[PDB]
Amino acid sequence: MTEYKLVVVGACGVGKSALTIQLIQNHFVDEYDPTIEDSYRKQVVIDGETCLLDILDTAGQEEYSAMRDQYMRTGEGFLCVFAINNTKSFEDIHHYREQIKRVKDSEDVPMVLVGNKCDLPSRTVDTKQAQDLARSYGIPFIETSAKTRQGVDDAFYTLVREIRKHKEK
Ligand SMILES: Nc1nc2c(ncn2[C@@H]2O[C@H](COP(=O)(O)OP(=O)(O)O)[C@@H](O)[C@H]2O)c(=O)[nH]1
Ligand SMILES: [Mg+2]
Repeated sequence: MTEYKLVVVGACGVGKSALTIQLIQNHFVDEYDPTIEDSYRKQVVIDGETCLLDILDTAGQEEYSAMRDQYMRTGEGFLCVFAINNTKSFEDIHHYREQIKRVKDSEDVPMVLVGNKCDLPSRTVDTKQAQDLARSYGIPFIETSAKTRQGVDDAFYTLVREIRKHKEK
């Protein structure tokens, strides 16, 4: 019955939908419309706690900006995703970090930084660069592949653990 409201954000094409569908349905989707924004739910056990994950797979601009503000305010934790072969997507993390803090009007928002597509040979963002950014934010960094499932549970479960740490204070 404890529910965690998770929000997946990041530039178009980084694997937000693929990561979410891998977590929920345990398969890799080759093709999922980049413009579809939807929420998914699943019951999981995390550190012995049976809980419900309610995950919003975001798709960018909204019909009205109030819709963006609404999901950022109600969201409890944010998975900030870039792709390791797309430097622009890594640079865009700065924008998402700032915008979420701005809407929530808080310095302390549970977040995890995710470098997806680590199964690919092409890499433009080395691990050190991403670790340096995560260190500056004081948040965890996890490399994932939605295709092989590497790191997928860890990314989402770590985010839940970050929410728990925020709530106990
Ligand atoms: N090789 C590989 N491809 C991926 C991975 N994650 C996503 N993709 C592919 O990257 C493209 C964009 O993924 P998508 O989930 O639609 O990204 P979104 O726009 O962030 O929702 C799709 O063609 C996916 O098949 C991954 O971890 N490895
Ligand atoms: Mg998508």
